Order: sequence, then structure tokens, then C-alpha cells
Amino acid sequence: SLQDAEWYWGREEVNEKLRDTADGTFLVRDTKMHGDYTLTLRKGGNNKLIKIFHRDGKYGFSDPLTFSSVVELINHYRNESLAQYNPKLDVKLLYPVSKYQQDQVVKEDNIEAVGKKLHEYNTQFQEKSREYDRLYEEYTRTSQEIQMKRTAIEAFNETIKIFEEQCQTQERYSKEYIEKFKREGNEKEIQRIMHNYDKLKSRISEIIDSRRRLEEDLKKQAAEYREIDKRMNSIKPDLIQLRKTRDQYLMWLTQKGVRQKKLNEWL
Amino acid sequence: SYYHHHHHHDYDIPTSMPPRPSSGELWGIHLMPPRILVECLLPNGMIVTLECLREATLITIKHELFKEARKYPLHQLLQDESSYIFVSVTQEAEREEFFDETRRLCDLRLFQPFLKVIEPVGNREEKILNREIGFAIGMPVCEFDMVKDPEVQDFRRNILNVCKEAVDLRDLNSPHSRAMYVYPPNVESSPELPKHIYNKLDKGQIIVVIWVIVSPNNDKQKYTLKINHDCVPEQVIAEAIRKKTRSMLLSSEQLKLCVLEYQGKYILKVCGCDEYFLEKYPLSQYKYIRSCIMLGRMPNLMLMAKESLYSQLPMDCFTMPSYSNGETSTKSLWVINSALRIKILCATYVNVNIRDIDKIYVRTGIYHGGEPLCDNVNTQRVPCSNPRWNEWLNYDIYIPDLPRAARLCLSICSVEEHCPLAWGNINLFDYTDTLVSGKMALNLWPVPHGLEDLLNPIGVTGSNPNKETPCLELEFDWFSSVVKFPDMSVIEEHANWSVSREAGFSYSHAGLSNRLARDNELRENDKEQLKAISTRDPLSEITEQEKDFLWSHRHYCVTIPEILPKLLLSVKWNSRDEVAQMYCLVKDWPPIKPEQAMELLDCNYPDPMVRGFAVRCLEKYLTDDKLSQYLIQLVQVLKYEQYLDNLLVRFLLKKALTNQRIGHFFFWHLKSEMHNKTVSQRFGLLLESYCRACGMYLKHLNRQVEAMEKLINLTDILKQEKKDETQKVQMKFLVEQMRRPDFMDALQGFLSPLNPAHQLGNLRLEECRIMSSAKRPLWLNWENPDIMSELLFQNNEIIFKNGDDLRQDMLTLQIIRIMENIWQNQGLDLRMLPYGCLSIGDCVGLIEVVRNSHTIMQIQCKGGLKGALQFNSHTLHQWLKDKNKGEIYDAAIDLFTRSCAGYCVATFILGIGDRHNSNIMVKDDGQLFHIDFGHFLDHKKKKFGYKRERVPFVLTQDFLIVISKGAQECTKTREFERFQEMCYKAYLAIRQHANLFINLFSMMLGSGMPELQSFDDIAYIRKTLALDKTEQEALEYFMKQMNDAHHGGWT
Ligand SMILES: Cc1cc2cc([N+](=O)[O-])ccc2[nH]1
Ligand SMILES: Cc1ccnc(N)c1[N+](=O)[O-]
Ligand SMILES: [Cl-]
Repeated sequence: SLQDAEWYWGREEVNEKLRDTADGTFLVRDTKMHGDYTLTLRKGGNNKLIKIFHRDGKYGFSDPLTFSSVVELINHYRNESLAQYNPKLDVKLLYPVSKYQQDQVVKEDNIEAVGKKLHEYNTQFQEKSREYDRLYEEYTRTSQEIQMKRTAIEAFNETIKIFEEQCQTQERYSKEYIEKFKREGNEKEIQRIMHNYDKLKSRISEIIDSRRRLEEDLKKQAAEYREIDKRMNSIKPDLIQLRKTRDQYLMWLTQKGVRQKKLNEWL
Repeated sequence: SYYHHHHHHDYDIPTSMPPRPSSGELWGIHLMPPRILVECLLPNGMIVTLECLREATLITIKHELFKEARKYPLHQLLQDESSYIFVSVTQEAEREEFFDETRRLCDLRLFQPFLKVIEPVGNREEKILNREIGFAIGMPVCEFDMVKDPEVQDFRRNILNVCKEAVDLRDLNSPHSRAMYVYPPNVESSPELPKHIYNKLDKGQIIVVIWVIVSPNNDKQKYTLKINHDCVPEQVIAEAIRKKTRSMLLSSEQLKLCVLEYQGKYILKVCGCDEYFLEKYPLSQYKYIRSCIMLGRMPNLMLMAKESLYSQLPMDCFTMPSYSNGETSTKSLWVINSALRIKILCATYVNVNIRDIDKIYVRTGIYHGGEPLCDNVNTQRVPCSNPRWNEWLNYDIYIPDLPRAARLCLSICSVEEHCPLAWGNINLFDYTDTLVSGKMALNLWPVPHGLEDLLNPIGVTGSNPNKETPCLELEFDWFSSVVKFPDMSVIEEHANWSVSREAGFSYSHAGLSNRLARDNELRENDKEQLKAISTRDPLSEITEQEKDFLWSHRHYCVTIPEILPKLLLSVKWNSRDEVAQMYCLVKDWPPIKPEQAMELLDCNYPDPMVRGFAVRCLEKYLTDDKLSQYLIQLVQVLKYEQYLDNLLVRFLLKKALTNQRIGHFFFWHLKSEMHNKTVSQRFGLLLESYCRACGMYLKHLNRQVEAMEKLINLTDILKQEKKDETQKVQMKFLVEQMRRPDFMDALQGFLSPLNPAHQLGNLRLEECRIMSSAKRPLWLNWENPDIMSELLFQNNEIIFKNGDDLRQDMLTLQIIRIMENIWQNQGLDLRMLPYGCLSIGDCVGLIEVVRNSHTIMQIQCKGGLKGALQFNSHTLHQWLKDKNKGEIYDAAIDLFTRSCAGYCVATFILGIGDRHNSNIMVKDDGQLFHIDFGHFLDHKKKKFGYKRERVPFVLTQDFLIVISKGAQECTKTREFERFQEMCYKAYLAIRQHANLFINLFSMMLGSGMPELQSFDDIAYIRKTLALDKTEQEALEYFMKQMNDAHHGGWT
């Protein structure tokens, strides 16, 4: 029992079993010249490690020693909070999540064909992580390409300003040179000034049409940008559960037959 | 039969090198057409489209335009051309006046091909060389001027303090101290010589060579001394002159009197590169020398006239720029009598599949690195659609208990279907110490690759700048007055009180989690447990028992300074009572070694008082050498500062402006990360400071920057439009392009960014080529333009790589380099080759070429016999023998065996990508080194992984044969006993320094390297070093781990 004990396992791999569980989840760990066992309680995405000392029979945190076993001390705190021993620990040992992962995995006692599933799920996972990765590149390329368009538009608008000014700039200096003299040159002079001005505005006209045509592509880009995020967030939740099953399968195997080295062909 | 005739209906056959894109030379296009039409806008209002050569100078274009305008009307309304300057809109959207009329039309970064003519407004032309600055930076300085936020503008004004102080240290004892800035002495940290380096001398003597020039130039003269290793440049300068000016016409007395007049007119250069020996330091301390000893070379220094050196430096001439707490007695934080509550309001832009996702909510939490209270969310309201919660969230911490460095971390999520959409954090106090109150608009960031966690507090403080992303706005409680953080003056009193208070409690009480009987005596068993803790690495997380234990003993902990990191993580940052006291301990805690004090600048120590202490540690101990080694970690660790303006930023900025070797790399690492918006502004602001105050080096940097842009463009064309062309055709394109005059200009006269000691002269094009990789790296070659090219290297070559992302390599090579030092300076000679690497951009960089080295594969191609059948295990050895013959051979194996030993241990400890024939390299001299490291801490273990503790360097026969001269059954020689004994001694040597290696990796979490997303990424290094064990177990662990990859050898 005290070897089984559900939550008893007996540092890094603790934190990976504790990763992404809720406020209250726990388990127990084993230098012996340090202490004996170690309760690892999770509180708000952070791991609280509590020392278990063993001497004349008693197992305890410090003073309140009268609990004759390791399993004596934990059941007591599954019902109750940890604040009475040490102040800022008003959270219980709520979730003793250390099921040996026979809860699902198709209850398969096949050993071999559980390992086939582990390949299957790990191929789906590894496929899925590429799709997630692929899309993250698209996202970040698109974020960039968008802002380059946004900058380009300002540049366009600034270019336009210099040209809108230029068609106006000549009106002043040209229509001084129409009224003074007038007979001198006349249609000869003013035509070839009128030509220059007619170039200038149709150019502006092109430029503005060039900017518009960018902007329409910006919305289409910005639209696709949304569609990427949209589908990133569809893929994200499957990816965690497909991952979570592939931890529990791989755990269920490494309970009975150790076979740590046999795994790598499937995976 | 193969597939069970199962069709994949979806599949359709119709439908390397990835980090794009950018545009280069004109808005649309990478490479402007060789001949081009450009609209010249005149003051008179005429447009005159001018056909111009791509490469034409603006002087040429102006000159021709004022010829060609004559033929248009209104020519009488133009002035002389000399009363005009070109202006146009650049790709950065700013109207840049084009002052330097020597610049070429392709080099302008025009948006559209057009040019406006004007008489130069802004009569301080000089002042509008912030163009220089903004070119170096890659964003225009005017883009800052228009930033609303007053922190930014306060950074800019107040950081100038630092600049002006640095410029003063330069022009203090000039010209010497200026020369000292530009050409700092490149020396080791210790003058002590390791026993293996010494024993390569005649009881401490080296043969040297001092070269000299007399008339006109072009003849040089050797003066081959044999001075003491530990004699100094001045002494060596004398002996060179003595022997130079001995004669049959000069008495001995007469000689000394010619030596004294001559001696101080000279200083020692290194022949072949711009290093110089400018201060009292044992010759052996200068890095050049100590290499020449290790490599079996005779140092080649040059006697150079101080006045020809002081010819070459011009003045830095620092200019203060154009850009040159008022309420009342505001309310103290500790007067506010309420818990924190935070009004969430509405996210706007949440992109979710409503079919897929049920319901979405905002998660929140207060944090300090780790969290001051229960995390809380809000209700699952407005499940998707237009998500809107007008809640107040209520946090069980009294407003006075909020620590100065406190930060709110939030994240919109989806629903045990729990899943983060976006995130963003906010500093609860602003940069002026002011508790944040009112309405806030926070644009969110997307969840990165590895982060499955709901909330992400280690990520950067502040909004996202990308507008079109989930903006979740919110509101903070308003206490009728601007609330501020209490003074130190105030905090010191409240601590002194909490101390006096603590003395008069009952002992009855002192039996609950603090203080106790001990009093001023303590216990010896207690004092034993404390140093035992202290010695543990940072990642051996501490228990609540040990925290309370350490916290009670906080005053004894002053005896053991090095415990501080452990102690600080014991403080309850929510009990301001505790924190105020810790502020007083830290106030005058003993300073500690920089390798230890760097831990205190990671994410887990965000307090100002702590981080100040840490800067004080550095200010005291950390040398210009050791700063320059750890500089990446220090530039990175700026991401974890709360505000723009802070002590660490002021430390580094000053070092950068004081020592131009640091400055050089300090620029490039900042500039490197410029694309990344988590730091775009911070680092830009900072780079503006540096650039404004660094003296002439700006102009030098501006050439390096101009050169890299040319190269980025070139490769970007080669990778997008000259893919699906032959190497043949591509090369025709590369050489053609390189020969254009704008490239010739822009790629020939500059300093290597890999090391600005080396100059890059004319570029030998015949030896320039695109390597065979799909990423299309360029292999570039320059003529070393030194006076003594010949004595060091006649040609200089470095590889430019447009794909890839060097910064993982960058770090592992940096790690290697530190292990080499740790080893060698502790007397044991393992020769690692941390070949140089430098990222300058978004997957862009430079890699040092090592001449005369070959991938094992090449060895075996060049040793493979006749009809392709099987390669020989001996070819390596046979190829190596062919090079090294005689007594030379024996040392070539020793080298192989020494370098192989180190590369075995480093590789195993770092878990770098599996080693195999095409990424392991051996030299003519027989030294081994690894290239192309891939992913470091076993980052292919995200796919399965789990306690794999892999061996990446697996010594095949090939290696073993060479190690044991030539024996069959190699695993059995004493040659190999030694090798193993190297490996074990080295493995243990790194194990004693594992605190550092953790901390170095810890500091790098800041960067967006997928290999380093959070501390358990780093935790692989604990298993592989075996830190939770005794060293004897760790040895056996290593032997075990080593044994099973080779299947026999190790006991
Ligand atoms: C890219 C980079 C190369 C390098 C070389 C040394 N060094 O060995 O002197 C110090 C710091 C450095 N950073
Ligand atoms: C080291 C570690 C592991 C898990 N959660 C944490 N908060 C943590 N830490 O306190 O840096
Ligand atoms: Cl190389």
C-alpha cells in the first residue's frame, strides 16, 4: 500500500506531471542527509515543496509529529487546509492526481497494442505541432507584411502630399507668367506649361489609384491574418489533449514493464 | 497490397531557407533597374522625368537636371543649382533631405523613384546628421520625437547624463586616453599563467619579433628578442631599440642616452590587425601572446610611432541634442486602506471558431516573478461573439502590501478544455513610482510555441504595439489622489520598527515558523544547514521549511553573502513588513562575485533594490574582459527591467562608451534584435544614446551596416527569384552584381563585425562564391589591407548566411568558450575551437571561416579507394598521418585527443544536436571541433523525449583508432586510459561551475529562442551534470552514460 498509495511515486519529472494542473493538485517524492520524503503541492501555477521528516517512528513537517506513517499525514490534509501549520497556505491537498492512468487508454492490458496507440497518437501529435508551427510562421510573416503595407501607405500619402503641393506650387508661379506679357509666347508658352501641369495631375491620379489598390490588399491580408489566429486557436486545445493522452499512455506502460529503451521505435 | 488499396482523396501533388521577407532598394523591388526614370520636382513646379543610371551620384543627377531643366519653361525662376538639395520620401515613410550628394540613387532607400528640389531649410545642416544615427539604428530618429509617452522622452533626456560622463573619461588625458577608448588592450583577466602554458617556455622566456620601418616605406626590419614572458610593452620597446641602435660608433653610455630619447616615442602594434599594447601588463596577459605560446608561434609585433597612431584618431566631439512629481505631497501607498480590485471591461478583437470553442474568459493574477496571492479569473460571460464582462476582480492583498516591482498578468482563455488565446502584463506602478489608477487599454500578444501555461508572467511588461490584435481594456481603483510608493527614508523606519517589535514577542509565540531560542547565539547544526543550502544551484527549488528557516536566519545570512539569491526567494513579497526589512539587509549586504550577482538580474529577481545591488556587484568586480564575455546575457537581461531608465542600462551604456570593443558588440546585439517588437523601442532609444555619444565609431558602424544591407539584399534576390536556376547561373548573377560600383563601394573598405580589429580591404572576387547549401550562404573574401598583411593573414574570409537564426549557435559557442576557460585556467589543456558567430538580424549573421579544416565526410571522400564500395575507418588516421610526420605526429594525436575529450564533455552536457560525419571537423594540425549545433538543450525531445540523457558525440572506430596511434582493439590502450581520464576530470570541472551555466541559460530566457522558453528547458543541464547527486555518483553516472553509447569501455 505505502509503495502503491496512488499519489506516492518515489524533481524535473514531478514539475512535468504538475504542469498545467489547477490550484490544489499534489503528489509525494523521496540526499537522504537532507530529509526523507517531499510533498509537492501546486498553488496557482507554482510548485510548493514541503519537507517530510522521519525519526522515532513519527512522520511530520516539523513540530506536530504524531502521525505514525506517510499515508497518515496526507489523508489528514486532503480534508483540511495547510494554514494551521504554516500561515500563508490556506489551500488544501484537493486533487491527489496520480491515477496510474488506467482511467481511459481503452483499458488495454495488451501491452504491445497500447504501444501501437502511442505511435499513432504521437504521429498525430507531431503532425499537429507542425501545423501549429507552420501557422505561427504565417501569422508572424503576415504581421510583418501588414505593417510594411501600413508604412507604405504613409509613404504613398506623403509622396502624394509632395505632388499635391507641386501641382499647386506651379499655379502660383505659372499664373504670374500668364498675365504678365500674355502676347509673348501666348499659346506657344502656355501650352507647354499646360502640358507639364496636365502630366502632373494625371500622375497624382495614378499615384492615388496605386495607394487604394494597396489598401484593398491590406484588408485582404488583415482578413487572412484573422483566419490564421482563428485556426491557431482551434488547433491549440486538441494539441494539449492529444499531448495529455500521449503522456498517460506512455506513463501506463512505464508502470508495469519498464522498457524505457523499447519506446523509441514507436516514438 | 502495400496500402490496403486505401486512397488518400485529399492529397494532390500540385500543391530549406525560411525567414522572409523584406524589400530592399525601391518600394516594390529588390534591385532597381540598371537604367531608370526619375521624376525631378523643381521649385518652379515643373516635373522633368530624367533617365538615370541606377548607380548615379546625386551630384551627377543634380548637375544633369539643371542642364535638362533649361529646355523646359520657367528656367529664369530657378537659382544656381548650388543653392539646392534633393529631398524625397524613403521606404521608412520619412521625408529625408539628401545632404551627402555623393550618395548613389540605388543607395537612398527611395520609396518611389522621384526627387524634389529645395533650398536647404534647417540652417544647422550639422544637426540633421541624426540621419547617420537613424541609419545605424534602422529607424529614423524623428520617429522617437513624435512618441507621446513621457517615460520615453524622459529616458532620452536623462540618459544623456551617462553619455557626457563617458565622453569626459575619454578626453581626460588625451590623446592617450582617446587611443585607449578606440584600441583597448585585449588581455586575459588573470596575469597568472597556467602550468601547461609556462612549460612551453624556457623558465619564462619567449622569442618575439619586433618589426620596424625607416624609408620611404616598403622595407621592414626584424629584431628578434628573447625577453621574459612577464615583462611589459615598454621594456620590450626598449630592447627592440637597444638592439636596433647598438653600434661600433656608439659607446655604451651613448647608447642608453639614445634609448631614452627614442623609447617613449613608440608603442607596440600587432602585425596584421589593429590590436595594440597600450598599458603595463605582462606580455603574457595580452591575448595575442598567450595564443602564440599555445599555437607554437613567435609573436610579431610592430614598433609604431605614437604620433602616427595619434594621427589616425580624430576627436569624438560630443554634442548635446536639440532635446536639451509636480502634484504636491501626494498620498503614500501605505495610507490606502483597501484590497486591490481591478475592473475588467471588454476585449474587442478575439479570433475564435465558435463551433469549436464553448466559452471564453479573462484570467488574472498579481505577480513578482512568482505570485503574491490566489490567482483569479472572471465568470465565463459572453461565451464568444462580442466578449464583454464588466466585472471587478477582488485580490486578497492589501494595497500597502503590493511590492514596488508588482505586476498584473492577464490572459483571455477558452473552455477541462482550458486554453489561452492572448496575454499581456502591466506594471502596477509606473516609472515615477505611481500606483496605476484609472482606465487602461492593453493590446495583447499571442501565446508563443512552447507556452501551454495559462498566463505567462515571465513575458514582457507592456502592451503589444501591433494595433490589430486583441485589445482587452480595463480600469484600476482610484483613491481621490495619485498614490505613490513610500520613500526609503520611510521604509527604513518601518523596518527598524518591525525589528524592535520582533524582540518583545513571547517565546510561546516564537514557536510558530520564526525566530526561536537561538537569539544571538544560534545553533551549530543550523549554521551547518545554511552553507549547505547556499552551495546548491539556483534550480534546486527551496522548500517552505527552508524558506522560513532562511528568513528567520536572515541576519546570520549576512555572514554568508552568497546565500542572498536563496534568501530573497524566501522573502514573502506580500508581507511589506518582511520586504521593508529585506530592503535594509540588501542596502548594505556584502558585495558578491559577478558570476553570482548575475543571477540577481534574471526574471526571478525583479525588485529595484535587488537589481541595484547586483549592478553594484558588477560595478565593483566585473572587468572589461569579463563584461565582454557575458555581454549577451547582460543585453538580454534588460528585457526583465521594469522601466527604460534604470541602473543596469546606465552601467552598460557607460561601459560601451568607455571601451569601444564592448561598444562594438553592444551595438550589434541591440541592432540584432531590432526587428523584434518586444524590444524595438527600448533598444532603439538605447542605440540612439550609444550612437549619439560613441564618437567616430558611428561612421565605422555605418559602413558595416551599409555592407550588411547590401549582402541581405543580394542573398534575398538569390533566394526568391534565382531559386530554380543553376549554381552556374546564380554565380553569374552574384559576380555581376558585386562588380557594380555601388557594391564595390559598399562592400570594400570596412571593419569586420565578427571582430573589428580585422580590416576588410578590397574584396578578392575570384575567391567569392555561393556555397552549396540551399540557404544560399555567401563565402566572402577580402584582402587584409594591413602594413603586415603577410605576417598574420593575407586574405580574410567570413561567411554571410541569409536564413537560419544564428543565436542558438551564438550561445553554445559562447558556452564552449567559457568551458575552455574554466578548464584551461584551472590547469588542464583541452582545446576547443569556439569559432566566431554573430547574428545581426532576423535570421541573419556571420560565421568565422577556419582555414584548413574539413568535415570528416570530406576526409573519407578523399581517402575512398577505386570503385565505390565501403569507406575505411583508418582513412581519418591515414589522412591525418599524411599531414603530420615525425615528432609532429605525436603532438597531432595529443591535440586530437585533447580536443576530442573536451568536445565530448561539452557536447554531452549541452545535449547539442546529434554529431555525425558532416558536422564534425578536423584540421591539418589534428585538432577536432564541431559545427552546426542545431538545437541545444535536447529540444528534439519535445517530440517524446523523457529522461533520454543523450550522447551526441559517439566516438566511432574512426576516432578511437586515431586516439590510440594505430592499434587494433583501441579501447584497450593506455592512450585511451588517458583520454577517459581527461573526460572525467573535465566533466567534474564543469560540475563545480554549474551555478554559472544555469544562470547563463537563465539570463537567455528573455530572448525568443524556442529552445529556452522556461526554466525546466534549462533543467536538462541538471540531470546531465547530475547535481542532485554526490560527485562520485555523478562520475559513475557519466561513465554509465558514456559506456552505453559505445557499448563497453568505461569503469
Ligand atoms: C562574437 C564575439 C566574439 C568574441 C571573442 C572574444 N574574445 O575571445 O576575445 C570575446 C567576446 C566575443 N564576442
Ligand atoms: C522553479 C519553478 C518551477 C515551477 N514553478 C515555479 N514557479 C518555479 N519557480 O518558483 O521559478
Ligand atoms: Cl567554420
